[PDB]
Amino acid sequence: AAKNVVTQFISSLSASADVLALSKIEIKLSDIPEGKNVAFKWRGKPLFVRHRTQAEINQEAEVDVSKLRDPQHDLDRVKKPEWVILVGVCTHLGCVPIANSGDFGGYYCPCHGSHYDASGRIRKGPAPYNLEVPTYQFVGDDLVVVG
Amino acid sequence: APNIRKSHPLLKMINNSLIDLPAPSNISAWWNFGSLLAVCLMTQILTGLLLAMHYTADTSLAFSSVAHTCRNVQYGWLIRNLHANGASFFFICIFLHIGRGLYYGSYLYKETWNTGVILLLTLMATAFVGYVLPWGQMSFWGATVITNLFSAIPYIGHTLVEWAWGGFSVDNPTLTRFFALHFLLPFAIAGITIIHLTFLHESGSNNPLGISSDSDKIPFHPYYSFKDILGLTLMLTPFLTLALFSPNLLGDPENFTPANPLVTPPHIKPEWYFLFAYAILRSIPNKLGGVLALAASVLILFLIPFLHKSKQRTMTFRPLSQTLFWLLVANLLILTWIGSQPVEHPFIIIGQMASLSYFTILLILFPTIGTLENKMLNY
Amino acid sequence: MAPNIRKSHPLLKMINNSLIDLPAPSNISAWWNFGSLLAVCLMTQILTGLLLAMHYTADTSLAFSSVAHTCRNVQYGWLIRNLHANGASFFFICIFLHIGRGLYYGSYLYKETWNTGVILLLTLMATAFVGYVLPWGQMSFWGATVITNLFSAIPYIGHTLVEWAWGGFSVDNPTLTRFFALHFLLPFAIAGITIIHLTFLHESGSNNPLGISSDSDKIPFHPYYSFKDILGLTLMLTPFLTLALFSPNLLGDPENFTPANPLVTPPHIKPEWYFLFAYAILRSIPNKLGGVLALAASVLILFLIPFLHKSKQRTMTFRPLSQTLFWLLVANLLILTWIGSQPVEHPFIIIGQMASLSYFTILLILFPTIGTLENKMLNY
Amino acid sequence: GELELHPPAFPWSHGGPLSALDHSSVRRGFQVYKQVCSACHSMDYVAFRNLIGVTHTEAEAKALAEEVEVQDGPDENGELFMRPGKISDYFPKPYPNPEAARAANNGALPPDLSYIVNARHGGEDYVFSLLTGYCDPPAGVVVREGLHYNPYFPGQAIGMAPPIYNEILEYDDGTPATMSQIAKDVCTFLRWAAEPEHDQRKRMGLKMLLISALLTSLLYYMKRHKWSVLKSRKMAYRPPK
Amino acid sequence: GELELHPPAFPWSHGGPLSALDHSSVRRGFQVYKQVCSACHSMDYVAFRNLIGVTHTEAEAKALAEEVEVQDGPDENGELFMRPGKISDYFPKPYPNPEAARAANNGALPPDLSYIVNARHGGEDYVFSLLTGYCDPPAGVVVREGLHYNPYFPGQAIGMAPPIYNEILEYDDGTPATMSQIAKDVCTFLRWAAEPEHDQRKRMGLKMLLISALLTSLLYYMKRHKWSVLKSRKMAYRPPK
Amino acid sequence: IHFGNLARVRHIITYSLSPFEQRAIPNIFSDALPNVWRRFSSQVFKVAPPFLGAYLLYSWGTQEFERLKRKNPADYENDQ
Ligand code: HEC
Ligand code: HEC
Ligand code: HEM
Ligand code: HEM
Ligand code: HEM
Ligand code: HEM
Ligand SMILES: CO/C=C(/C(=O)OC)c1ccccc1Oc1cc(Oc2ccccc2C#N)ncn1
Ligand SMILES: CO/C=C(/C(=O)OC)c1ccccc1Oc1cc(Oc2ccccc2C#N)ncn1
Ligand SMILES: CCCCCCCCO[C@@H]1O[C@H](CO)[C@@H](O)[C@H](O)[C@H]1O
Ligand SMILES: CCCCCCCCO[C@@H]1O[C@H](CO)[C@@H](O)[C@H](O)[C@H]1O
Ligand code: FES
Repeated sequence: AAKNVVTQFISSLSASADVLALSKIEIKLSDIPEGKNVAFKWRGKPLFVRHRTQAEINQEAEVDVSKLRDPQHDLDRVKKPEWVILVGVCTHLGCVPIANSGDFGGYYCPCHGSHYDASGRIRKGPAPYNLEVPTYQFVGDDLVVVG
Repeated sequence: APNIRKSHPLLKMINNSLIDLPAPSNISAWWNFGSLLAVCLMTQILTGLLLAMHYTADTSLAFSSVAHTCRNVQYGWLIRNLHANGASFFFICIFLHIGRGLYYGSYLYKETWNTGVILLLTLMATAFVGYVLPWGQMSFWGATVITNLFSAIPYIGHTLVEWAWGGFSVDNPTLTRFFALHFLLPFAIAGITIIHLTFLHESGSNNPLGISSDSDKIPFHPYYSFKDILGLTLMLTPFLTLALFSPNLLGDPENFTPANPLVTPPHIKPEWYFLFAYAILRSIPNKLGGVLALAASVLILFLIPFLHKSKQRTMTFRPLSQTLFWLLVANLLILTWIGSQPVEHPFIIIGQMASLSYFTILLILFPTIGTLENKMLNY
Repeated sequence: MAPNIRKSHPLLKMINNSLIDLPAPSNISAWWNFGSLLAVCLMTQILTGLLLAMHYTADTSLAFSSVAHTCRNVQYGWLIRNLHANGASFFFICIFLHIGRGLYYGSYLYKETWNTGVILLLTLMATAFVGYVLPWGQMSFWGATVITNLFSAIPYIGHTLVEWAWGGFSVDNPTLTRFFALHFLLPFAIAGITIIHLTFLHESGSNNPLGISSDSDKIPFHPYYSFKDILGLTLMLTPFLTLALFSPNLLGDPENFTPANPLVTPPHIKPEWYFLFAYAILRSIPNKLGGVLALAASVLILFLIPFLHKSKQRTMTFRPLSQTLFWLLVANLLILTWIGSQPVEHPFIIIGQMASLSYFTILLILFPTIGTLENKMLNY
Repeated sequence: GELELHPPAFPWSHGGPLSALDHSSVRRGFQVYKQVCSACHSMDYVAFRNLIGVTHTEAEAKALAEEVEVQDGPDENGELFMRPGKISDYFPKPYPNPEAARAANNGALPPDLSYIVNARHGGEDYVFSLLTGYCDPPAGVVVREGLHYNPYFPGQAIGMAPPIYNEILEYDDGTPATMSQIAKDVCTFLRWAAEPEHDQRKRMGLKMLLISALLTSLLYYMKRHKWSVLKSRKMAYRPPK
Repeated sequence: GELELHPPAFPWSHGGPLSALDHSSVRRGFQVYKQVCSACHSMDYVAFRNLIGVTHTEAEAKALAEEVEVQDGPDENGELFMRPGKISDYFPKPYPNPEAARAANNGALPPDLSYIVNARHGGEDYVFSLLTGYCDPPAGVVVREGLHYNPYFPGQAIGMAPPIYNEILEYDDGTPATMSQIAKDVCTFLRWAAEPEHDQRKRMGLKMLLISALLTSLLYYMKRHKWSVLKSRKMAYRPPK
Repeated sequence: IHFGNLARVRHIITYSLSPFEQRAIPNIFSDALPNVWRRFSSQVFKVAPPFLGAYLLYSWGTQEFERLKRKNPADYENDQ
């Protein structure tokens, strides 16, 4: 009896159903065409899902893994080259980037510069790291489930 | 000292009140309610905090925050049930606790008795303000009906009331202060309870035969620790059976409707445990008299210690007092019933009779029959 | 029963044996005035706290404005708000002087009174921490975010404990509502444990500045200390009110006059002055896990003091070496406080690690060492 | 205006203390609501995700929510906009506010049904009797224009025109949509909307009772075992006399 | 990069611990806000009633509020609608939501001014310096399109074009509206909007100090009076030696 | 009961005057101040030092921080 009552009370304090209901989001890759970045709302913060062309994925390999503050090649970030999914928040002081613009064709944080490439890596600017890459995966050649 | 249960400045306290504490060998089940009341209190505070962590005191979110708690929080519905129904278990236990003391002259322990009356008044205030929080129809109207009674106090009437409301009617500033009060009072109850037991330990417990039990005392543990634990599960069964098989048996369906200041419910009546007082309230047609009669319905308890005439403590060996006692108990069921009925004939007259006999029995008959019985014992 | 009702009565008897006929050392100094100020401080926080609670709304969408409404519409809401917010600092100033006194006079040799005291301090910190979140300003939210995330660094059960505490995935509304509940609750636990604190204390009675038995010279608490303490109350209460009335925001972060915004990190996330020293120690250890432990230890260290006493004398009154070591420590803490308010950059980073390192050295190594050394210099 | 008819007690399959809801009936009752009642009645506290694992599949639920356009926003320019529903959305409100609701129902206000079976004495027995109890006013009684006679409604004049009639819809599970069949199902659904915990609550009641029976017996024996010492105790008075 | 210019300390007439606000200056400051800043800046926490007895007459306040149309509702049909302002209304928001605000200011967001002088280090000294400190960027520095150089703003590139210039408005009290006169007044006003209690708070500080001075001396004497017994006490050791 | 069980004391006499027969703050110049000075003197070199040392460290570190913010002309002497 005790074990149960204690368990129920303890769990009353963990995430409620309405909260879990927003735990993870599933995006349809079919809605996102190449050369065009799309942003969805996940956990109150912007979620970036860009369809990288075989063209952009190339600009990516041409990156000195050892010439970036947060040294990581596309290899370590994505899963399916044609797909880049980032947390739309600058690593500097929390602002939300602007896609396509910037010195490296990726994203530009209008707060203090912070330029991110097509892979979302800090290039020029105050930001320390590169836009975060949240957990996820794919389901069918048209659905991705971030979170 | 040899054993650390006596030397230590803290255990020593736990020992002299729950282990080596001298208890009468013959106390019955009516003595199980103090501990249940204590456990009852720890449980309300516990389930109360768990609910408070999801509640929002704002007229625009109260109702739904409670709904959100029941619908989304893990076991929110269970906690809400237990807290709500726990309030009744609390009162059931408290009325039996009070009864026991009236029937066995425990009130001759004046301080223990008076702190006890204070505990009851605080418990009521707590339940009253707690009831408003969900902000349903009976929540708001109950608040409205009762708080308006006091504008009837001459002079400081409208003042005291408008001060309490924090405005011109029961509104948001009332809700927020009631939440603060509802969170606060239980802690005052816990504190005063310590005093209650402190005065009690001055004398020790009274027993059913009302004679000195110094000749036969037993340690609280294991006799009463076991007796009380048993008494806990025996009561806890009907409690849970109600909260799990008939969650809304005691509640007003009117409270599943968001409060609406422009729609008076047809029957504004309290929870069962207040009905008897609500009856006495309406018995006196005249705003001021009714309020006083209401107040007195509970404050009357402070006079009991002064109306004891018997030469014997309990009513165990007093047959005339015994029936008068059960008349009283029946009197209260009648008032409870009247309180839940509309204000119409025959209920109106029955109400005034029961209200009138209520005070007669306590103020006039009990002390009178007591004296009478003294003569019949040739004393 | 007994002649006077001040001894017989089951309640007055308690009030008498602790505030009137209670035997007090005739020579206790002003450093002994902080206990009563702490008690009064507590009654005042609870009081102003309830008055503010009656107008507060724990919801991310109404918190900030409920507090503004209170300041702007409630009669003297601004005053109460000021007194409560500034009272928190008065509370900590008093507690650090209370702790200091005990360290300097070996009061900690009263182990239980000391340990319940450390518990009072921990509870007071948790209270102020969760209370700080309630207005839901920028530093409210970011402080909550920074600090609570530290624990996701605990092995295995990390992320779990944190997400449990938050009631979700980040500091959000379900965190605010439970923090309000906690903030309302803890102060009462503080009041309760305080009773225990004084109960253990009365077992021995007060220690005094010369650290020798004062049984040969004791005086009743009243009127000597009831007056000394009341005087001590107004002497402190003046700087308090002067601050709360002439410079209301001197100690507060301007960043908190801006509603919390999850998408805008303030440039300098730093605590209230009374937490700075710990924040400094936190950042001294680059490594999420080590820093958290270092942080925890910065306060838990107080539980070890009773075990590191080597001197043959109780106080430091007649221990010149220990006295300078004591003031080094105090200076050490001002430095950490200062470092805690500075950005994490050179020269502050190195200075930070030096002060954090010397902090623990002084309490764990030097104090017990110098103590022994002094025993030898007394030919003991 | 005085005198009221009280509904009878129907034998619902979820009336027993140990009897759950017939989820098949609940699923149908949802359809009734969705296709009939949801036209005027809001149900603010239920969301499509709530159906999953109760009456519908996760796919069915996701589909049901997408049939709805919800208002999201603001966008980049601070504009509101429409979007297809997610299972996290709650059942759509038929009207923006009660003023509009009344405006469209002759100043009458169809209440939210989320807690209706608990907000009314009688519960589902009441709602069922009401839905199937419409009839003509007795002699001497005149119902004002816009109101309909229902003996089960207090005052007998209700602002809701009989909402259901035979075959007013088709149960895609192949059940004969008679009027009473419909009312029966929708009421079962409403019981569920008022308290989703219902089944779990009862399952818990079973465990509570068994453990309660077990634990009380056990504790009775222990209490007795200890007291046996005083219960059987014997004493004697032996003065020097 | 980490370089920043700090404003100087101007001698505001309300800087003294015992010195109140110049209400004449506050009244003017309100005009500036109303006629200039209120175009982009919201001031959510102040209502017209707040001006009464501070800077304006009750009639003036009632007039000022009526110049505004506020959205009330819903009506009988659940419709929103306009109405003239009452003194219980708060100063009007220039935009519906921040998205719209940014939309109209090059993605920049002009913050609510209700607590600005407290939400910024430097307070009114900062706001004054900023308003009157616009100038051209020094060598080597380029301000991106849409931004204006202000040495006092962090990063020196601000999204607010210089808001005030000489005679940009006329003070109906006949004061020479030079640019610095304006900034000085609006800053004073902002001080008041952040803390209306300002004057009362200081008046209270005066009483607190006097009573504090009095009460402390008195209690010092009493403490001393009582202790005098122990302070002057003398003792001696008299063994039967 | 804590008064009467404290210590075994013998042969000590004490003399005291009512508070009304004496002055509250006597001999401020002949006794009080001198002692205040005496007390200050005896402690100053035990308390002051580490606080002075803290101050210096504070000044250095504050200035050293602002100095690192200025530009070193030796980075642009050949940027023609
Ligand atoms: C055309 C809109 C409409 C439809 C469709 C409709 N109702 Fe209603 N309903 C109303 C109105 C209007 C009222 C208000 C009656 C009153 O208060 O006079 C109402 C009231 C109610 C009430 C009882 C109110 C009370 O005070 O007892 C219930 C229960 C109810 N409806 C159930 C249903 C159910 C179940 C359905 C679908 C089977 C349904 N309604 C369909 C309009 C409708
Ligand atoms: C055209 C709209 C507009 C006008 C008119 C205007 N402002 Fe602003 N103001 C802004 C914008 C845009 C910002 C945002 C600046 C940024 O963050 O880059 C701003 C920002 C501010 C800030 C400083 C923000 C900070 O972070 O320090 C203050 C203070 C301020 N304005 C004061 C005023 C005052 C006083 C007036 C009237 C004299 C005024 N503004 C008039 C648009 C305006
Ligand atoms: C929160 C409510 C209360 C708590 C927690 C509490 C608790 C207790 C406890 C634990 C005891 C000892 C066991 C027992 O005799 O049942 C006790 C005894 C007693 N209480 Fe209470 N009590 C409460 C309210 C009251 C009230 C309302 C009254 C009467 C107005 C009262 C009157 C007494 C008296 C007189 C005794 C003596 C019992 C005897 O005759 O031996 N108590 N109470
Ligand atoms: C002496 C103990 C207590 C009593 C008698 C009591 C009684 C009540 C009552 C009568 C209600 C209304 C029940 C209903 O919803 O129908 C209520 C609600 C509530 N109580 Fe308590 N309560 C107690 C302690 C507490 C405490 C200590 C807290 C937490 C600090 C608390 C928090 C709440 C909350 C949040 C509600 C509103 C949510 C709800 O209605 O379920 N209560 N309480
Ligand atoms: C809410 C906080 C606290 C309250 C209300 C409190 C209150 C008191 C009071 C009234 C006394 C007697 C007067 C005095 O000697 O100053 C006392 C003594 C003492 N307290 Fe605390 N205290 C608190 C926190 C602490 C803390 C944090 C410590 C240390 C970790 C502590 C350690 C002691 C000790 C050891 C004594 C003995 C004093 C002596 O040497 O005679 N207390 N406290
Ligand atoms: C140990 C005593 C307490 C401490 C140390 C304390 C500390 C704090 C602190 C640091 C704040 C934030 C101040 C700010 O706005 O900057 C705060 C806010 C608050 N406290 Fe307390 N508090 C205490 C007791 C209480 C109690 C007992 C209540 C009432 C039940 C309470 C209710 C509140 C409320 C409503 C706020 C939010 C409003 C505001 O920000 O002023 N506090 N408290
Ligand atoms: C806010 O209304 C709360 C009610 C309630 O029952 O809470 C448990 C309530 C609901 C409907 C109508 C009235 C209500 O409140 C009350 C309150 C009440 O209080 C007293 C009880 C005994 C003695 C004096 C009073 C008073 N005043 N006596 C009867 N009903
Ligand atoms: C919610 O954040 C509250 C803060 C606060 O200062 O409240 C008074 C706060 C603000 C900004 C940054 C951090 C903040 O919180 C804290 C909390 C904190 O807590 C401790 C203090 C001593 C020892 C251990 C801890 C921990 N954990 N130590 C330092 N800063
Ligand atoms: C008197 C003691 C009563 C204790 C009863 C314990 C029964 C609680 O049992 C509960 O049953 C639910 C439904 O299967 C589960 O979802 C919960 O996890 C489980 O704790
Ligand atoms: C140390 C004790 C200090 C107590 C100081 C009491 C002074 C409070 O005086 C206050 O002054 C305000 C301004 O005139 C008035 O509006 C308040 O009503 C009044 O109470
Ligand atoms: S927050 Fe992105 S550059 Fe600073």
